[PDB]
Amino acid sequence: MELWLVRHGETLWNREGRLLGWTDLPLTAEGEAQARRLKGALPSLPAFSSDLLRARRTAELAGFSPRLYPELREIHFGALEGALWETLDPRYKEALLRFQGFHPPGGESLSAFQERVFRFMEGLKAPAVLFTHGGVVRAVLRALGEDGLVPPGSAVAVDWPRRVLVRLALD
Repeated sequence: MELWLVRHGETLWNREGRLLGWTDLPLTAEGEAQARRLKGALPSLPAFSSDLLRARRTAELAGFSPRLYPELREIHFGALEGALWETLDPRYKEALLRFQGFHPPGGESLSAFQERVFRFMEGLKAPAVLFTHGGVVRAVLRALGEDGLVPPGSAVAVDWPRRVLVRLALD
């Protein structure tokens, strides 16, 4: 199934290097610029989006009117929301780098996050564009055996659950 995943435009915590999960930050001016550039660069397909502001706004500026699903939200970092990556306990750093065994207090475990994301994707019956988050795109790319890091406001098309089709980044 052809699915286009879009990482929302940048927020202040991208440059600041803070864990950004359910904290509902708005897009920066550049983030909105990134979203506008996606318009015309993404296929005209049904759209779905995380209900968090930064994702919804990216979808809007990109020219879509998505159906909202909390299932497309970034992982819930719990007590680690807003934590500087730099000062994160080594155990958490390793868990996030290896993408396994991560369960922050008051938040979601990586396994629960994956179950949520993959259950949502399995339910998609036709090609669509998904406005979502870095961790969601990462979960998908990693499951397809590739490095999951993509720039803010960029997209990746995949033939789910088989392979990555293309990565699209704009200057």
